[PDB]
Amino acid sequence: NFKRISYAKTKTRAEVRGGGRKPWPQKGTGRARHGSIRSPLWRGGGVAHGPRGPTSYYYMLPMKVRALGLKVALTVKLAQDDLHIMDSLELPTGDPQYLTELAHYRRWGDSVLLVDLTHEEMPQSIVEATSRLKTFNLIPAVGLNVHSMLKHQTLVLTLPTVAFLEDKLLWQDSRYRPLYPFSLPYSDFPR
Amino acid sequence: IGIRLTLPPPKVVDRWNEKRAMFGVYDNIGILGNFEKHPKELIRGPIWLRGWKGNELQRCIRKRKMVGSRMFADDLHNLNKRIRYLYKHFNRHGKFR
Amino acid sequence: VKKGFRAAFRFQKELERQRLLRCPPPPVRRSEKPNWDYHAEIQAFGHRLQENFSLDLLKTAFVNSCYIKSEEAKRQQLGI
Amino acid sequence: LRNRVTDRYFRIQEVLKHARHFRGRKNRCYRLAVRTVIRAFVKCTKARYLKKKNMRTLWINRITAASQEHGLKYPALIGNLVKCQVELNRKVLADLAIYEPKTFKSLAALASRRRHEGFAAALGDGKEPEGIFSRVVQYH
Amino acid sequence: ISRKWEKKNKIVYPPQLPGEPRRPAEIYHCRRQIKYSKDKMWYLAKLIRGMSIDQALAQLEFNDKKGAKIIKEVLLEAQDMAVRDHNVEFRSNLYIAESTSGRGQCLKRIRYHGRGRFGIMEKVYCHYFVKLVEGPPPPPEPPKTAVAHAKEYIQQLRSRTIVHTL
Amino acid sequence: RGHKGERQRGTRPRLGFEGGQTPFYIRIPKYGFNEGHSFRRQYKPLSLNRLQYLIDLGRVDPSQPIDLTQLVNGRGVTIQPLKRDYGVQLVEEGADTFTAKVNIEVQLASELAIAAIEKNGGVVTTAFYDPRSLDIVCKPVPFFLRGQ
Amino acid sequence: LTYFSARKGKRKTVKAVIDRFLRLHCGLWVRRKAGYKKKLWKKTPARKKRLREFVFCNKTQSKLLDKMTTSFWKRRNWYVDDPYQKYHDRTNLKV
Amino acid sequence: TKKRFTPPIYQPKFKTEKEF
Amino acid sequence: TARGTPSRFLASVLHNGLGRYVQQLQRLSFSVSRDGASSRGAREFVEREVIDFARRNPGVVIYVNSRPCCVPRVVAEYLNGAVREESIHCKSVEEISTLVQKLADQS
RNA sequence: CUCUUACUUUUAACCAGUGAAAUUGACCUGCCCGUGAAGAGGCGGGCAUAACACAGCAAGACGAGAAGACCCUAUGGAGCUUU
RNA sequence: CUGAACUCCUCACACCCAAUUGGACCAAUCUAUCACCCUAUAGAAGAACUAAUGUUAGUAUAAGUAACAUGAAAACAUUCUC
RNA sequence: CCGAGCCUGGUGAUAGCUGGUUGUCCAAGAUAGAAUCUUAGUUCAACUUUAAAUUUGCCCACAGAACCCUCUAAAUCCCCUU
RNA sequence: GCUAAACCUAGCCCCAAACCCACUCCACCUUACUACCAGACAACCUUAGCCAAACCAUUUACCCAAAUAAAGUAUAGGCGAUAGAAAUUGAAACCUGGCGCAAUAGAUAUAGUACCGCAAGGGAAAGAUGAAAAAUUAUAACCAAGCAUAAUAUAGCAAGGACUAACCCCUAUACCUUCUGCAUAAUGAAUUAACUAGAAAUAACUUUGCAAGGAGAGCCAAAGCUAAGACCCCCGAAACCAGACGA
Ligand SMILES: [K+]
Ligand SMILES: [K+]
Ligand SMILES: [K+]
Ligand SMILES: [K+]
Ligand SMILES: [K+]
Ligand SMILES: [K+]
Ligand SMILES: [K+]
Ligand SMILES: [K+]
Ligand SMILES: [K+]
Ligand SMILES: [K+]
Ligand SMILES: [K+]
Ligand SMILES: [K+]
Ligand SMILES: [Mg+2]
Ligand SMILES: [Mg+2]
Ligand SMILES: [Mg+2]
Ligand SMILES: [Mg+2]
Ligand SMILES: [Mg+2]
Ligand SMILES: [Mg+2]
Ligand SMILES: [Mg+2]
Ligand SMILES: [Mg+2]
Ligand SMILES: [Mg+2]
Ligand SMILES: [Mg+2]
Ligand SMILES: [Mg+2]
Ligand SMILES: [Mg+2]
Ligand SMILES: [Mg+2]
Ligand SMILES: [Mg+2]
Ligand SMILES: [Mg+2]
Ligand SMILES: [Mg+2]
Ligand SMILES: [Mg+2]
Ligand SMILES: [Mg+2]
Ligand SMILES: [Mg+2]
Ligand SMILES: [Mg+2]
Ligand SMILES: [Mg+2]
Ligand SMILES: [Mg+2]
Ligand SMILES: [Mg+2]
Ligand SMILES: [Mg+2]
Ligand SMILES: [Mg+2]
Ligand SMILES: [Mg+2]
Ligand SMILES: [Mg+2]
Ligand SMILES: [Mg+2]
Ligand SMILES: [Mg+2]
Ligand SMILES: [Mg+2]
Ligand SMILES: [Mg+2]
Ligand SMILES: [Mg+2]
Ligand SMILES: [Mg+2]
Ligand SMILES: [Mg+2]
Ligand SMILES: [Mg+2]
Ligand SMILES: [Mg+2]
Ligand SMILES: [Mg+2]
Ligand SMILES: [Mg+2]
Ligand SMILES: [Mg+2]
Ligand SMILES: [Mg+2]
Ligand SMILES: [Mg+2]
Repeated sequence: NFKRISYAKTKTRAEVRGGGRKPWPQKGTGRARHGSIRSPLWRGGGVAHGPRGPTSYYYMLPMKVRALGLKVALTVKLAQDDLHIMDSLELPTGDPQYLTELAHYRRWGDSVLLVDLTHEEMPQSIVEATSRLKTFNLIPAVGLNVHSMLKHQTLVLTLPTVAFLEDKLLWQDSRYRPLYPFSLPYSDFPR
Repeated sequence: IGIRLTLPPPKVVDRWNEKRAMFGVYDNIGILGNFEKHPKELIRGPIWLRGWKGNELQRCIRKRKMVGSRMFADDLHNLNKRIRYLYKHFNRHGKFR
Repeated sequence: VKKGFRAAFRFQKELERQRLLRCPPPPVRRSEKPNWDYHAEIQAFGHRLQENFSLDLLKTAFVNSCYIKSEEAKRQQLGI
Repeated sequence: LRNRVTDRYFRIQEVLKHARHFRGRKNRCYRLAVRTVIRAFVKCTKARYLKKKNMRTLWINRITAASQEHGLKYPALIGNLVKCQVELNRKVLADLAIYEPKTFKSLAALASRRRHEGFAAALGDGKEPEGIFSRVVQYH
Repeated sequence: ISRKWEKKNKIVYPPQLPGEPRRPAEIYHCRRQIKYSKDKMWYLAKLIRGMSIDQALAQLEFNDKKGAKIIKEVLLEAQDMAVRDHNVEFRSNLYIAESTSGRGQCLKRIRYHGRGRFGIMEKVYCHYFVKLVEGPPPPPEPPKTAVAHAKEYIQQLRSRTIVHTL
Repeated sequence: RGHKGERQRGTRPRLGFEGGQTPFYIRIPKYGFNEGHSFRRQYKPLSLNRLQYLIDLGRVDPSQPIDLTQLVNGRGVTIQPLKRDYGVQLVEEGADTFTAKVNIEVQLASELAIAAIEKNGGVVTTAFYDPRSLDIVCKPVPFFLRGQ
Repeated sequence: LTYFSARKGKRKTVKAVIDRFLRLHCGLWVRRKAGYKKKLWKKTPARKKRLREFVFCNKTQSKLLDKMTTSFWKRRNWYVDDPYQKYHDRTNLKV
Repeated sequence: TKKRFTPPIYQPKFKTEKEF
Repeated sequence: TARGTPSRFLASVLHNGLGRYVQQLQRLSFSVSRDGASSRGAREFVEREVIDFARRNPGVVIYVNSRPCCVPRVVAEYLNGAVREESIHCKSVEEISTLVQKLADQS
């Protein structure tokens, strides 16, 4: 929801074409009294309480809360035997059928999320295999998130990725309250 | 009357298209990326709603300030009138004071 | 035209009820309908009546001459 | 997102099914049927009180008719049967009058006998012992 | 619009068995978009229900209403069609099984009133439906006689039970 | 919403209106309770208890001179120069249990607070920072990124 | 009261309140007595002393005054040598 | 009492001109 | 209401209980989805309840059919020819047991 | 006018063609007395009572029409006059 | 003796006050993930109409009523009447 | 429809005034007053609703609460026990 | 059985991106769309009022060139309603997307046309086969009100209790609104379909996170702080003002 922007919009009685004049006198005609043909009671009139977009849904959970969520997702996967640790993601070939057959033999479920340490250093073989698949998705460590972890039945992390995530997630537990954004220079950050 | 006599065409949704498969990736760009980028910078849309939220009166005030000078005459007129209506509604009308 | 699928499906079910009521289908044997196991039905028949029937005799009791003559005619027609 | 009711047909039929046996336009026009269906259901609820009332009125009329055939008024039969520790209710008494005419005459005779015993007791000054049918069986 | 009445002359029944009774021929005919009122047409359709084809034609030939000529025109072409295309032996051996009028597609026009006011005038159209069945016209129902009432009254007395008891 | 009146129609008067009677918040005489509030100097209190607690946990280093920067970097005090805070005032709360020897620079110091630090062999000085200087000394890195 | 300003879309303070009332951080409001400078020549000393008192407002008045002021006025302040510093916090208050 | 007159309103012509 | 609905007199099937009592429920047909969430309670009923229920009622032939379905249903058929279709959509295992037992006792 | 009458035309009624409007909560739409938001076809007590057209009538349906113009009210308008 | 929704009796129990207020459920729709003869857990919102002399469209009622129209004969040439 | 034309715009003018206000189910729920260009409305009390805290509430025994003046009133206040 | 019903496209909405701008020949400021004659006229100049202040008379927000923050602070004001800065601070920025509409919706739009008005101006309605119509004797039927098939039999808000039995018996003063109180002879409503009305701060509460700290510079803090959830309708005047159009 935080990056949702709804683009639905309707026209109020003030924005519908025309509708300026009073359609007929207040009294004497025997008809119901009306001020504008673009009233919400009229066919073709304005909308009383319709969408008024574009509308933003932005909000931010506390940084510590979002970090804790990543911990829980990793624990749930390990506790339910859906997490597998690899030394590297290098395949013998770039054929996607190999990776598909490997997952079936090892009982990895329908979909698998592959997490590498960095985008630039991803092995070419795994890049070629995953690029041609739909349920086998390769992401860098910085791209890990709860939604992708829950959408995918199996999670595969490389050993460097494991060290990467522990450093980032445990830093939240022992850190001071910020004095200014962490993007700015600190004594012991980054690393 | 008022109800269709045939079934509508079946809805085909590919749950593993590239857009759905990669939803959420980089939502922790800041936490896992040394805070070089804030997740709100991933939001795409109108220049006046990126990483910001408010009620309709606040949205209208924000849009007029940021892109009011670039709006079309008729659109800007409707915006000014909308702000006048909402100003009166929220500040004078309602159940609570 | 309104969005949605549930209302249309619900109405289709009723349109099929009315179609069937206007033109009731010809009755058929319960054996021809789904969920039928003759051997299981035979055993339950005796148990309902609290009677220790012999499954060999009970099955023969239900076989009629007309069913045998017709069963053979079908065999001859199929050259079996 | 614009939402519109898509199953209004079924909502209407929920009311109209109860109005098929009505007269006039209120058997097919919702605006008319809905009001009349509500009234019918309220009547149905309140009728449960009248049903019990009318039934007991019917039994008393039938017991009264049966009692008069034997020269007894209804209060004499009901009053004296209670004094004989006969707890037959009026529903059973009405059924007995129709389908067991000999047993009912016996009950009328019993009530009549107990009634005459009451008169003898009231006329006496306590010298006479209790009537044979006037004795009450005590429980503990 | 609906045009189901014209599709009823296309129903092919299976061959009859030797012992079954001969099935009467049924002919459905209609005329669409007649410039005439269905309310006024109903009276003419009501007149000839149950009549023989020849009696209905005679009654309509001497009626002063405009619908009479149109219905007579429909009855004649239906009679010809029955013998020509529906294997009816005798053209006179036909009777009106059904005859009714229906509402057609109508047009709206303005009718002027005084004081600048107006009304909306409808240019009315109607349909006419007829069903011809082979055979003599069915006899009319004899008036319920006194013997029938007395028998019915005693029947209701005899079906009378003791209510609200055993 | 109720039935009729101003309240069902949403047209009831503003907050504070009392029906025409001179409102409560108007019939009270004006008095200078808050006159000049935005030009009053404020000082964030720093007690000797808090100072000792920070030293015991290693969050403030007593082996080096302590000033506003070191207190802020240790998350001991939160200064808001934009809210007319002019620094920290050293308050005497906790003097009985103060044991650390420190060289500390504050803006205001009470008589008893000065005695506590000096009894233990420390030095205490009162130093003034203007609004601009206070912002820089409290958050040096954001200032260095301006290029001034 | 202005609930949403046209320029900033924010709630505004009624400055009439700031000119007459002092808010203690504990939530209490302090005011002066009406008429404490009016026709003193016809008022007795006991009455005049009562008029010079700084008195508290009740719950209903305090709730109204809180609604008529923004959060800025309810913050904790540390003015140097503030006369009302001691009264900002309550002591030995049960409920 | 001021004279009160309500002039007649003609509906759109097209609504009474449609043909088959 | 009574006037808007049909009625009947109290009766039995073949004077049931006069010479001997014969259970009128003759057949039960379940349709439980393997994966449907609405059929969770129906799957739990087929694992522990249906087998013990059949032991007690040997005169009832129970047909469990596992197939994709959004609304699991049980169809009860009686000796007199009556057919009753009852939904068990999203019902708990205890609720299903009560329903099945009610069907067994009806005529 | 006492005190009205006769005839002709129009309208009218009947046949044929064409075909509006206001109105309409639903109606299986009696009379008397009583009652009641104080004047009852609809409530209480009585009396009356097979069903359905056509032509008249104007006592009732507080009949239709126009959110009373009289009157009062609104911190509602407007025209006019003025020390 | 008759006589209530009072009370008893067999069984069950949250299941008869306007404004207002608290709470428990829920139709359909869209989205996420499921499901796969029509569903589940959630997230959303132009999210529910027996009443506004409401708006638009359809069709009734009044009503086949009010109202409307063509001088005559003839060979359709013509003549006659006004 | 000239006590001052008509059209468009400001304009979704304002209306303490009238009308209208859409799914199911349960629950609590009636009424001292004061001020007000105010009495067709409001704001504060009172009553009412929800949540929370901890401790008495109601019913009431004696003893007790005015002289002046005519009805020497029915009663009230206070109040342990229960 | 008729009248009808049903449909999924036409296009449209909100953003993003990108600055924008036409022309054959002939005619067109006089009575425009009119080949061809003596003229000389020339543009600029404070918005007002409704409304809020419960009247009203000073007053009453209206993009004006950077999101945030300073701050609803300084300050202004029948010091009332309300109005409201600056110094200083300092972020991001990859068009080809949609928890937008789908023929009463979405642009008024099939079109600024038909039609209405002297003029300014106002301003619609609607379509639906199939791969093939060079397959048109073709694509089923079923569903609103209204009718037809099929008028009616004592008695009464039209039902309920029932009953062997439709009615006869018994019980029963439509609904909404408005009121001290309505069967009221008080309001609205022929009927069907569709459309048609509760928007949000201040605090508080509930459930997470972290905790003398909380928060992804600003702010708050004597258990607080951060995040989320959850409350505030629709139609209707006579008027007022500005600029046009009309003898
Ligand atoms: K408001
Ligand atoms: K005469
Ligand atoms: K009359
Ligand atoms: K209520
Ligand atoms: K008022
Ligand atoms: K009214
Ligand atoms: K339109
Ligand atoms: K009403
Ligand atoms: K009345
Ligand atoms: K009345
Ligand atoms: K009236
Ligand atoms: K002129
Ligand atoms: Mg407008
Ligand atoms: Mg208006
Ligand atoms: Mg629109
Ligand atoms: Mg004219
Ligand atoms: Mg109202
Ligand atoms: Mg009121
Ligand atoms: Mg006449
Ligand atoms: Mg005629
Ligand atoms: Mg009377
Ligand atoms: Mg008549
Ligand atoms: Mg009446
Ligand atoms: Mg009248
Ligand atoms: Mg009036
Ligand atoms: Mg005014
Ligand atoms: Mg009783
Ligand atoms: Mg109970
Ligand atoms: Mg559901
Ligand atoms: Mg809605
Ligand atoms: Mg409706
Ligand atoms: Mg309506
Ligand atoms: Mg008439
Ligand atoms: Mg006439
Ligand atoms: Mg004439
Ligand atoms: Mg004029
Ligand atoms: Mg208004
Ligand atoms: Mg209650
Ligand atoms: Mg005054
Ligand atoms: Mg009052
Ligand atoms: Mg006490
Ligand atoms: Mg004002
Ligand atoms: Mg005035
Ligand atoms: Mg600035
Ligand atoms: Mg359109
Ligand atoms: Mg129908
Ligand atoms: Mg009766
Ligand atoms: Mg009154
Ligand atoms: Mg009454
Ligand atoms: Mg009425
Ligand atoms: Mg009125
Ligand atoms: Mg003015
Ligand atoms: Mg002239």
